[PDB]
Amino acid sequence: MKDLLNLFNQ
Amino acid sequence: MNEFTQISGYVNAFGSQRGSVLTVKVENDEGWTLVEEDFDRADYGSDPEFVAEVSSYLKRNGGIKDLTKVLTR
Repeated sequence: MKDLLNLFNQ
Repeated sequence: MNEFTQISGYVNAFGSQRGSVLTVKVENDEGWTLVEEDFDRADYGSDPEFVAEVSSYLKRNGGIKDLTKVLTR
């Protein structure tokens, strides 16, 4: 949800 | 609206949690979308598992580099 690809690269 | 973006260092990999369930997309060197697999973070628990579980399957489809360059060992 709020994570998405943005969690990966962090 | 959950968009896909290259997984940090993975030259041709995508990962985005479509709501409460997880969606993975893998491209080829030529950028051709090969695989779209789905995972659920509810089984895992947290954010790291969300990314870390995706890499596990996706890498064999053409995902090769790193999502979190901090040497997870």
